[PDB]
Amino acid sequence: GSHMQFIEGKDYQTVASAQLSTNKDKTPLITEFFSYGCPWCYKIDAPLNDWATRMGKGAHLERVPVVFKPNWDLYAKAYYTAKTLAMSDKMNPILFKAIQEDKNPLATKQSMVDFFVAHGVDREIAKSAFENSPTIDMRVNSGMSLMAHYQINAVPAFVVNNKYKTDLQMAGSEERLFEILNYLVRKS
Repeated sequence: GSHMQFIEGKDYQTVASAQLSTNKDKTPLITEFFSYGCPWCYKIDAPLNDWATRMGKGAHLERVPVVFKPNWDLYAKAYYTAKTLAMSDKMNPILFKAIQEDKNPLATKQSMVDFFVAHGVDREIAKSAFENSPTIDMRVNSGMSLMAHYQINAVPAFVVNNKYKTDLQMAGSEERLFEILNYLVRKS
């Protein structure tokens, strides 16, 4: 009578499951591969946060920054640092705006340190994060390895419950993207 209308191969695809250690208070898990440097990541970020808020316990959104372009390595470190400080909800829109709207590339370690300090972060925490943290470097790399495992080569992209992927290109619009994500969080 009625037929499924979330179409595998068009709206989403299945991926090979990665070997994960996911905390169950992070389930259903939505992983967004993104960068501050991506205009499409920027466009959808605030609606995505709103959608995530409206999902409440129905979803746990985790972001994974990617390195595709000059300066994106530092943008990734900025994400990990802000997250560590529990400041990524505050800093995500600030960083997006600086890079995308003010065309401030924040292209040096120094410029990033200063930017973080201007927004209330301790100078040494930010300096040491950018200049001497193998821990943060390893997270940047591990995010990129994950992205490759999922056969993702464009952002924004989403992997839901370590099994289904979608992106704005597949969805075709922000509204369809969130309909797709609402569907996927419930699968398998």
